[PDB]
Amino acid sequence: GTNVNDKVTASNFKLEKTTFDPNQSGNTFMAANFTVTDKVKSGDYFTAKLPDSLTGNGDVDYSNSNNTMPIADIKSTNGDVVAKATYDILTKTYTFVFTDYVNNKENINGQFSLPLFTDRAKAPKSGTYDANINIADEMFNNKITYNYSSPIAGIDKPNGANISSQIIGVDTASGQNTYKQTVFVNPKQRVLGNTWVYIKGYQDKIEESSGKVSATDTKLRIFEVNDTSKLSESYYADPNDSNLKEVTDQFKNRIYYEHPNVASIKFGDITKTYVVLVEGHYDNTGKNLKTQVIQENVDPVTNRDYSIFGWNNENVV
Amino acid sequence: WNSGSSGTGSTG
Repeated sequence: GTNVNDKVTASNFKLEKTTFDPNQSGNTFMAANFTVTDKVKSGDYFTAKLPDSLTGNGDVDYSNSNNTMPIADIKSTNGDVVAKATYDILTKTYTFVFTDYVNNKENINGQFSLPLFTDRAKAPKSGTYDANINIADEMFNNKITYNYSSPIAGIDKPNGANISSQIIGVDTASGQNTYKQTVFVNPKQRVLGNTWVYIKGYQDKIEESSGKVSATDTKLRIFEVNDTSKLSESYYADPNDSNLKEVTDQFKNRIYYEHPNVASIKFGDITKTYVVLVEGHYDNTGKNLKTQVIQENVDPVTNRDYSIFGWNNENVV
Repeated sequence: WNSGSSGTGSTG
């Protein structure tokens, strides 16, 4: 079929919300009517192209589904399906392919409503971004403000436990049940002794989470951070970033699976911030994926002043 | 053991 953006016009475009916190499940929606201004055929299509600051999938990962996100059928004003839809993750583009519906009609009107999320990689810091959206080769301009809850959290003491994490990818479609999670260890970059980090696949009750953390279910990569001021607030973290120095190999014997659904990591005496990239799995119970990361340590000088800090995450499976 | 952070995405 042929690209018919030049025959499709979108109108009364709306963004539901233009300020939100993607670290507390903030998101938005775009809505629009569209009308087909000329004869189009079944299999012809128009597109919507998202800007740097947005994604159509958010924290749902489609890398195990050909990197393509299924989208609910587009309806005509009369309630029937006018087009099949998919969202391409790489090009951040929705493709709406007209069905046989259009073969017998003129004056075709429809409408769509689509959730929108931050792009944690391209909008890694809190602030205001352009969010200009291209529908059927027309711009609909917007500004978006992300107030990311800060990943920099912990006990308010110069020697206190401090750590946070965020689940930034859950594969809900393929059946493989994978997830991606970024953990910042010591984001305050304090001087800490006998530091231990625990990555749990549950929070308080093990049977209330689909999380599955074990030596066969979980892979960890650990990075020493060079310049902490370049770390994201979105929790996005590129393992090939030169501001990170991988030290996974040096941890081959500092990682233990001593308890059910928990990875224990022996950081020891540290003076740096670390990034722990987690690749996990969750089970088939239908339960929410709840996680909890815990850091405990002492004062590196006196070995006293013990502190512990914990951080919860939760995404639906 | 208990401050918090949450994500959001779409299932299409």
